[PDB]
Amino acid sequence: SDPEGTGGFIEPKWLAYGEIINGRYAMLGAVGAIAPEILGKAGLIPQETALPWFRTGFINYWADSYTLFVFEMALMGFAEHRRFQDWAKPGSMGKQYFLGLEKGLGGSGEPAYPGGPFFNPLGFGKDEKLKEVKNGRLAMLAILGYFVQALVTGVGPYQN
Amino acid sequence: LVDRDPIKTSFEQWAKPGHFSRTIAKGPDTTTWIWNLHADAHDFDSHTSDLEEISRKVFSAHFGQLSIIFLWLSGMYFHGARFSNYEAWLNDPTHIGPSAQVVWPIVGQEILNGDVGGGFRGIQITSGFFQIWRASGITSELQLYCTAIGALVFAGLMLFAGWFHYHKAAPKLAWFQDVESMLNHHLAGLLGLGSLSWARHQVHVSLPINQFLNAGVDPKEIPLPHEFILNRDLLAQLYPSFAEGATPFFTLNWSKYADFLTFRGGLDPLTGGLWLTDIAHHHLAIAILFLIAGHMYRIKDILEAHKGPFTGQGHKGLYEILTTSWHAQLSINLAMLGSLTIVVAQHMYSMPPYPYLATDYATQLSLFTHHMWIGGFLIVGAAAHAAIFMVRDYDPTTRYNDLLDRVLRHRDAIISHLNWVCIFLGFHSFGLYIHNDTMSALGRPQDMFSDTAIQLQPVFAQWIQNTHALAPGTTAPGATASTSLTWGGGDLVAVGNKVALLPIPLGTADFLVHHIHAFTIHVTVLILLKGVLFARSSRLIPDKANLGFRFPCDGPGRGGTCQVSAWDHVFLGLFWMYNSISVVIFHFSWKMQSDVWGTINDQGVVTHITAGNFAQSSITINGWLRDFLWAQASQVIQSYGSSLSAYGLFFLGAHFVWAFSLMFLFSGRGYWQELIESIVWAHNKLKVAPATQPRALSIVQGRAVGVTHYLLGGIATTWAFFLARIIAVG
Amino acid sequence: SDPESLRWNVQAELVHSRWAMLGAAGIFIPEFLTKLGILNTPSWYTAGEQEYFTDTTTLFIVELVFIGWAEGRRWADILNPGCVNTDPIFPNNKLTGTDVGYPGGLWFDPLGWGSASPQKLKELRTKEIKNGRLAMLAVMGAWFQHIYTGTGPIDNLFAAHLADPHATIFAAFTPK
Amino acid sequence: DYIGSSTNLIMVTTTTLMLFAGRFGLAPSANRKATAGLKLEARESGIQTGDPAGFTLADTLACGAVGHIMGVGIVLGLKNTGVL
Ligand code: CLA
Ligand SMILES: CC(=CC=C/C(C)=C/C=C/C=C(C)/C=C/C=C(C)/C=C/C1=C(C)CCCC1(C)C)/C=C/C1=C(C)CCCC1(C)C
Ligand SMILES: CC(=CC=C/C(C)=C/C=C/C=C(C)/C=C/C=C(C)/C=C/C1=C(C)CCCC1(C)C)/C=C/C1=C(C)CCCC1(C)C
Ligand SMILES: CC(=CC=C/C(C)=C/C=C/C=C(C)\C=C\C=C(C)\C=C\C1=C(C)CCCC1(C)C)/C=C/C1=C(C)CCCC1(C)C
Ligand SMILES: CC1=C(C/C=C(\C)CCC[C@H](C)CCC[C@@H](C)CCCC(C)C)C(=O)c2ccccc2C1=O
Ligand SMILES: OC[C@H]1O[C@](CO)(O[C@H]2O[C@H](CO)[C@@H](O)[C@H](O)[C@H]2O)[C@@H](O)[C@@H]1O
Repeated sequence: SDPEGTGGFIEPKWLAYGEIINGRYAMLGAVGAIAPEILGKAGLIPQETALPWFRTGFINYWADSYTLFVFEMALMGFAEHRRFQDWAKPGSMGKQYFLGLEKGLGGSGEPAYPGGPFFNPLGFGKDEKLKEVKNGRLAMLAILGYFVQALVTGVGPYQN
Repeated sequence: LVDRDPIKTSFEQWAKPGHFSRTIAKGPDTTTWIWNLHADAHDFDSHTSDLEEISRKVFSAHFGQLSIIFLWLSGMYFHGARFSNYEAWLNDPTHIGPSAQVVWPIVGQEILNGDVGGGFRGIQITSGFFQIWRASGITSELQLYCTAIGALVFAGLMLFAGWFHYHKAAPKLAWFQDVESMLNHHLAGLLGLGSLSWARHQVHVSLPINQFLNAGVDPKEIPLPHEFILNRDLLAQLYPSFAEGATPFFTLNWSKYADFLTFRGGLDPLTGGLWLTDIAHHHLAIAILFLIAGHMYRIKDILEAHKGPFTGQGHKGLYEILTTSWHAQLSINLAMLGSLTIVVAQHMYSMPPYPYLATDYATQLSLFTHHMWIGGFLIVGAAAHAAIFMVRDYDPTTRYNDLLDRVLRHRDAIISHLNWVCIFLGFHSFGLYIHNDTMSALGRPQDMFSDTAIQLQPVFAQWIQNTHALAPGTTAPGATASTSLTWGGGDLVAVGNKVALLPIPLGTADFLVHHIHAFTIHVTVLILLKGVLFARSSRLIPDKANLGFRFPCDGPGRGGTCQVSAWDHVFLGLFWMYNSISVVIFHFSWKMQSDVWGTINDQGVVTHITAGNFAQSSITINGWLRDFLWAQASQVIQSYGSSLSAYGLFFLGAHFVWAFSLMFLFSGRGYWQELIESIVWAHNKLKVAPATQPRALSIVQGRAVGVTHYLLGGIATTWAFFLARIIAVG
Repeated sequence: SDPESLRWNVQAELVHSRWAMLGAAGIFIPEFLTKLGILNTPSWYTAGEQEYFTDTTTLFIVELVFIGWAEGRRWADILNPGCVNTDPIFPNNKLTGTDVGYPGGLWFDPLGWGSASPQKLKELRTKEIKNGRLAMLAVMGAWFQHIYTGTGPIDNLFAAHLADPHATIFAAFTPK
Repeated sequence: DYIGSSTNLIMVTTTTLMLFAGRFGLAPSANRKATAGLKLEARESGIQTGDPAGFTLADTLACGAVGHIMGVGIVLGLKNTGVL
């Protein structure tokens, strides 16, 4: 049958709750701070013809370049909509191998978190003494947002 | 209908004769219903007896206009791009004479394609892109080629919002049937946030990128595709980066400035398109309002309020049903939208807002008559649709005893006056001219009405024009010139190719056209006024809202009993307005060229396209084909074998099509029946006709194929007559 | 809410398919086959280098006298006898319909079990790779595109141009 | 900062007058026309105290109070007060 797409007060919000959750670790720059020593800046159009920003940043880059940028975001977007179909369910994913009884070996199950199950029961001594895990990382997202253009330039920190 | 209603078929209705009132298109065959179907296709007395949907259709099948205006414009930006002449023309204006369209040399074609400027074969333009396009804080041909697909973007999407309505299971009542906010929004931030947003991209980028164009260069020897960011360093030439001010207010010092704006009025010597150093300030100074303004409000309250003695008790209550009409809240609109378009048509020609207009003569009068026929074609409408109200829209009579029930109370009255108004005019408003003929052909000028024989004496001046160009000495601040250079007082020096605007003098031969307009504007309106007013009931027929606002004519009795109705008042009211506009046009160019347009050289001895021939000689209404129609038009009937030629070569058709209207306008109906059978007979002998009962035209269809033709005839006639006497000398 | 949307021949589109596609077989394996460096070389002197040309448009004539003949015979007795008038059985005919072809005439028929059944088993084979061939050739017919567009130098036509790195065309692989 | 810092404070002042001024002027609304200088509720004089605007307007005039002379014809005399 024809594919589905139910709107209803607030799908737009479940997938809109989700969009920012992904963007909260695609926040990247300060979540994984080792990520950019200077990688937040993409480094457009600075040909051995010419130039970057403008006075920039200039004492954008060496680089990790290239092409094959569309093929990625498309091809691995050709997976985002599969853990969205496959586990509609009727399970058989573990096609195993025709012969061989020696395949008890499992791996996990369906995972969310420390894995197959949680696992290794046995725990607490010290470590010690649903959306807040969402809310605070747009309070990390939209923050670099203005920090791209984060300048007064002609002048600077009035505050100071 | 009946078909499957239910619940029980996605299976769409493709196949089973008919739909549209109920002994419908009947099994039994006929033709009338094929003009039915297209006509009245949009309407509402059928589809359902229940509002609901309709507003759920009109907010959709609306949409596909924007999207369209949007597929359109694209093929115009594309067109105004790679079918170039814009690049070529801009380094080289005063010089060029622009194109966008070009044939392909199939059959006869090519004659139509005739050297236009930056070195190529094509057909010209009187549609002032290439001049909005001055704008381009950037320039580049492939660029417009982005603005272009940027267009097709808005479209497909601003056209899948129309899937994303009606066809999608729709909003409802409250959504519009709560009106409470609508203009709140609209005027505040778009009306505002455009004009506003337009400010930001109207000094940022445009001002500078023609601040130093108004001199020379060849583009990209100027205005990069990014260049205009943070770099507030070239914004250095065109005022401070605020230097020491912070977000206006006052603890500011000017020992030598006052931000961009520094208000102009007049006209760039080198590009008289009016100054831009202003154009930001005025759009800014708009938006604010809208920005403040769209912040009412929530409705009745304000109209539920001020009444009086004879005034409007029903003022109070002036329509619950103004959330429950459309046909009403469309007709109101058209009068404004419409009447608020031809107010363009002036402030344009006596105050150009684009670089290179006036000098560009033909590329802003086309305008001033295109814009001019909407500020009229939209007004008779703005009446029709009120008639459509006055007859039907509401369910019952819940609306009662008010401003209207009032106006109607008198009605053989408001239109009783207005009438005499017109014959007072007409006699003072046309036979006025006819004097002249009868007495200038008699010939005794002593006694004409000349700008010089009947007592008036070498001055017009002392009125209000002369207290306009001279007002920069009131509460007025100032700024060299006026507001509109065409005013009485001071100044001359305007432009170095040809001319632009200068005073524009008056008296008589300006006095009386100005009056024919009155009488023309008035008797137009009489017929629409009395038309929409007497919409539903009368003492020629009271049983007279009983079908719809059309209906052919009630019937041979009562004497006449034919025209009546109000489709038809909006049929003979078009008939006038075609004049209303068609003679106002006739006015402007005969002025604007008899005086104004003309030209400088040494000692700027001015040389109008015509040494004011107007003078003593429009006053004669023959002078109007001595000096007009037979004078100019000599360019239409010379126009063969050329490049424009498509005008002369239209000017025969369409000067034919009109003279085909009368046949549709002037004739019976069981006539072409009585005829259509003789035909139908000869048909049957060979065995070749009956199926789909061939039928003559639906009394009022017939009038539909009058009128519409009479106009698309009688009109493009001049659309040709014109473009052919501004292209080429003028 | 879902298109309405079609068919019915929904039954026939599928048999210029096995036409189009099986067919692309002919091009798919013979090309690449070609035979790299066979040993090598492609030289065809024979009827061809001296008798004043060989083909082109006597090419087609002879060439599709045959295709002529056979492509016709192909769909127009695929099957369908009954072969005229006059009320509906749909395809846009089956105005063969209820009669295959003949009431006890000849051996219209192939094969016992009063039908034409080329027996029951063989969904196998041609459901798979074959309406493959439909699919396959979609993408190495999308190679036809890649394989040559770019009109190897020898011509820029309508000069945008519009930038410049380096060339393109075919032989297998890719810089990447 | 700059003089614009004594103008940050100054922005604060325009903004403030207008808001402060504002609640009173919309407070006992549902009123429209009318007040005391017309039809029925007389206690006359002019009077005395009723605030928003007089007070704010008086303040804009004031703000030019202490920065006066210092910005103007810069410093003169030998201590205008006589005190050491
Ligand atoms: C905001 C405005 C706008 C809108 C949305 C509407 C909407 C409507 N009008 Mg309306 N109208 C308008 C402006 C508008 N009008 C104006 C300005 C006028 C004054 C002329 C009218 C005069 C008018 C009348 C008299 C009627 C309507 C009617 C209607 C309704 C019928 C619609 C229909 O079937 O299309 C009608 C369109 C066609 C059938 C297409 C034919 C168009 C022909 C004449 C071509 C025009 C010439 C052009 C040059 C030809 C193309 C080029 C060619 C040479 C290649 C509909 C609700 C009708 C009704 O009965 O109410 C329910 C009634 O007929 N209108
Ligand atoms: C300049 C260059 C380059 C390159 C390279 C390249 C470079 C290539 C390209 C390719 C391309 C592709 C593959 C595609 C693309 C597309 C695009 C880019 C687009 C974009 C856009 C925009 C911009 C916006 C809108 C959207 C779009 C998408 C349209 C070069 C340079 C140089 C120098 C210095 C010297 C010599 C050497 C070299 C080294 C050479
Ligand atoms: C979304 C937006 C926007 C905008 C802006 C806009 C939204 C603008 C607009 C404007 C509009 C305009 C500007 C209009 C125009 C019109 C036109 C141009 C038309 C014309 C014409 C006429 C005259 C009539 C008819 C015909 C034609 C059409 C031609 C934004 C938003 C936002 C947000 C939330 C976030 C943050 C940022 C912001 C920004 C704050
Ligand atoms: C004879 C004819 C034609 C004529 C024609 C004429 C003799 C005329 C016509 C006309 C048309 C028209 C005319 C249309 C149109 C149009 C247009 C496009 C318009 C536009 C415009 C506008 C926009 C608005 C207003 C203004 C104007 C008009 C400019 C034809 C005939 C024939 C024959 C033999 C047979 C077959 C068919 C044919 C081939 C067909
Ligand atoms: C001339 C005239 C006619 C006769 C006009 C007719 C019959 C015009 C209708 C002719 C149709 C449009 C011809 C349609 C035939 C073609 C569409 C069929 C072939 C399809 C094409 C491929 C040609 C009237 O019916 C009439 C009615 C009321 C008042 C005045 C008049 C009036 O003046
Ligand atoms: O093995 C990955 C590769 O990338 C490393 C991780 O190993 O880290 C940076 O270097 C790559 C280039 O290889 C960047 O694209 C990557 O995204 C960076 O984090 C580097 O050490 C390795 O070369």
